[PDB]
Amino acid sequence: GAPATVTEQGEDITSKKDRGVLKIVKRVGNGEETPMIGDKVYVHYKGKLSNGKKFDSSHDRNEPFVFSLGKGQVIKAWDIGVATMKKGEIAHLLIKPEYAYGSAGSLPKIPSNATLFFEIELLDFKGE
Ligand SMILES: C=C[C@H]1CN(Cc2ccccn2)C(=O)[C@@H]2CCC[C@H]1N2[S@](=N)(=O)c1cc(Cl)cc(Cl)c1
Repeated sequence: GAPATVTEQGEDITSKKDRGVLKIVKRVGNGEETPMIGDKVYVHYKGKLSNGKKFDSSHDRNEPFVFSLGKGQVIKAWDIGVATMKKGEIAHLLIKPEYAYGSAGSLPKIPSNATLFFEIELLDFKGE
């Protein structure tokens, strides 16, 4: 399925090239510009654990998730990954725990040492 495919066919987007965050572009977005640090980013997403459970979805809430890029309001992989996306892009990310919730996990949804899968759509980015 999609998690296996990004695991086996994704590209390393980390600065360290430690394969901690792999990406596949599913739908090419608009032009060349990606958001900058401090932008208010609006995304839709779905997240799955390695046991197949969908642990979250903005679609299911009928509202986008909004955060300020690059300010550590989200897991490291999101700040890294969303920063690579164009407006309108849909991407898959496969994230090792060192770029997500590590040995702690995040109670109750995320276990310790969890590799995470996301599908993310960048809706809009604005501001700083
Ligand atoms: C809508 C909540 C976000 C939570 N965070 C930041 C955060 C804030 C507080 C505690 C744990 N993580 C995040 O960094 C990431 C990435 C952006 C979407 C989503 N999460 S998430 N991984 O989907 C998620 C989803 C759910 Cl239902 C619970 C948790 Cl603990 C984490």
